[PDB]
Amino acid sequence: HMTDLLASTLEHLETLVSFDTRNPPRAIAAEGGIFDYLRAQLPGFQVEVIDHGDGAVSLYAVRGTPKYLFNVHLDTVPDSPHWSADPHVMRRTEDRVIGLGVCDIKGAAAALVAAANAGDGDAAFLFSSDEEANDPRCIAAFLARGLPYDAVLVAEPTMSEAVLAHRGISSVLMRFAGRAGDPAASALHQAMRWGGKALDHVESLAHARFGGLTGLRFNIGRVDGGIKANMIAPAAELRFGFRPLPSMDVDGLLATFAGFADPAAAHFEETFRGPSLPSGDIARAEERRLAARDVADALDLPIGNAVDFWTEASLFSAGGYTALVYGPGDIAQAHTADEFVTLAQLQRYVESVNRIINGS
Amino acid sequence: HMTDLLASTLEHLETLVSFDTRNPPRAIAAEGGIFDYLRAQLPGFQVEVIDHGDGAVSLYAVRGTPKYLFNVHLDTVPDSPHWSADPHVMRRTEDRVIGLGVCDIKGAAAALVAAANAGDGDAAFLFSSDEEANDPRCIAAFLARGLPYDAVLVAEPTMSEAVLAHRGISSVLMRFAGRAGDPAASALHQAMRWGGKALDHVESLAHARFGGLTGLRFNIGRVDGGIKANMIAPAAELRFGFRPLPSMDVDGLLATFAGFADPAAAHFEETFRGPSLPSGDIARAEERRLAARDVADALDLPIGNAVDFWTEASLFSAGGYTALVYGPGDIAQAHTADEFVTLAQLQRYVESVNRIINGS
Ligand SMILES: [Co+2]
Ligand SMILES: [Co+2]
Repeated sequence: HMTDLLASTLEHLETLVSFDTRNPPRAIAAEGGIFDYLRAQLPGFQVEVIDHGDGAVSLYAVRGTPKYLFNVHLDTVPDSPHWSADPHVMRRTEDRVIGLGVCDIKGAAAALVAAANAGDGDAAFLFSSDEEANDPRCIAAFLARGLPYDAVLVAEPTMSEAVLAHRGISSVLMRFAGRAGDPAASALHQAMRWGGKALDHVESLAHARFGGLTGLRFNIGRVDGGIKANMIAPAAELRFGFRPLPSMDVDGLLATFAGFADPAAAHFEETFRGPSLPSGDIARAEERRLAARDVADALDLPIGNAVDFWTEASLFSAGGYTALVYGPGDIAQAHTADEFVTLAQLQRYVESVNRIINGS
Repeated sequence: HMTDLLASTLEHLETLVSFDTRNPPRAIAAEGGIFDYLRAQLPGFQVEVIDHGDGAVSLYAVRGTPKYLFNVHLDTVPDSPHWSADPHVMRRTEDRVIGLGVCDIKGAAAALVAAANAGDGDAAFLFSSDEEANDPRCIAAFLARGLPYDAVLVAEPTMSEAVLAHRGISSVLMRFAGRAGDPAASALHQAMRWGGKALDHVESLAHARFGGLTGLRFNIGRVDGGIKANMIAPAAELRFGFRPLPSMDVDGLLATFAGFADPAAAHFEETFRGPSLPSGDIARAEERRLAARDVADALDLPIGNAVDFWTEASLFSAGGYTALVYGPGDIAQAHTADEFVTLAQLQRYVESVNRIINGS
């Protein structure tokens, strides 16, 4: 099954995918490349490209006097391991397309561009390029401009359903150092004791709940230290993260985790922190969530369940905007070899945003 | 202070050190090199060189009808990191010599060769080349010959004191694999829980004692797994070891450690196991220890305290020989950058073995 709108989405997507926007290394320039392309695909829009430096670039486009803002990040995660073909050459099958970023989240960008070219309805787009890694600058810079919008829809794969809430996120780098001057002699033994305490604590929060989400997702994703079995390891590196539910005290959680290290870790560095969606006290979280639900209803979008993954909708929400996450595709395909998004998902999403933008 | 005996020891040591006998890679041949050298430095000895393959070579030399056997391994640990000069070029200061293996344990070999060349007293030497790493073959092969000896003195740095007992040793390689089908999803979380149980168990054995040695020395020397902080790690490698006191049930300990993994570790491989010295039931251990003490007294050697490190004296003892560890130098310098042994230690040791071999 094909439609002109879907055909156009696929054409734009093929081009978008061909642009290397992997982050890291986030070698994205304001001039040339993907942004020069988008500049020529937004008829009737007032367009501005802002270079925030080091690959953090934004394209803000406005046509008419839209009440809603669509934000879509253009960077993708790195490719491989195991891609069966060039990640930057979109492939197509009977029911889906394959390519780096087709699911997260260039598919949404392609659909929005298709809609922009299928009618001249009011619309506002904010294409950023730094969502996938550290040192983000785009959204923070945009928020500082204080531009009014009734709501902001941030694109991420949500199976084309409006998501109103999601967990926050924290990533931490820890380094343990042996104390020759002793049960703390080994950095690995220290890491082991720390880990036990951390996991036990996570278990104690298992009953916390929010919109179907339960407990605290916690993960020790990397441990590296030592040389040989019987040689005492003087150093050990450990990286962990957790995804708080809205209203959880993240500052307190981080300090609690840090305090489990005895002696103190030689290094304890939170490399990234993202707020939950919505964020704040439970009362604020529910009020904000309901405001987002009302917007989804107004735009006739099916409401999906809260998700565990993080998105920048959290930033807009913390900034005072009613915000929701909405995009084609399944998060299951995000950051996977031969990443794909179904034509069905692409069609549903493009028809929806075209309706919002150009529909009667 | 200098003596002809010490001067000769130093000359032989300089040569011995110059031969590369690092293990790994244990690139030691029966022909040429260090063994061809020893063949020409043992006057009056019946000499045999046996190639056991892959760098495991032995030189068995006998002069007269000696009652004691001196075993000295000729391989050394690998060099660096941080050596300030060529590890194979022995350096000398006012009170010590520096070089790979001068302390562990070529210094003893040099002294024994010096003694062999300072008199024609009865003596038996067994120079092996595979003590420092896995896949040993020399001692096992020698034991299979069933050659009688009242006692076997195995060289290791013992500050020139006769050591009568030491811990056994075990090294294990573990691999944890995440169970997607779940609290066991992460291999690192599994390793963390395993480690906690293992350390707790070690603590429960803290009161075990033997000749001044207390508890079970246990060590998780290497942990490596995962990629990023928030990505679930499907695999994790862990290497640990422990050093049992004589009479401890090592088989039981190993199974206990293995059982702490829930689910079972994807891989649990004991890469090396060495018996304690002496070994067996407590009664046997004490009887054997006393027999070794009597030999030390007979040879007028000062008795040192039991040690934590492992030696092949354990193998001879398990084979039915009264055995003790005896050698110049401090274990503190073993396997260190700019490894050294004092002239004082060299002098004391060479004078002692010369006395045993050639003395009235
Ligand atoms: Co995304
Ligand atoms: Co040694």
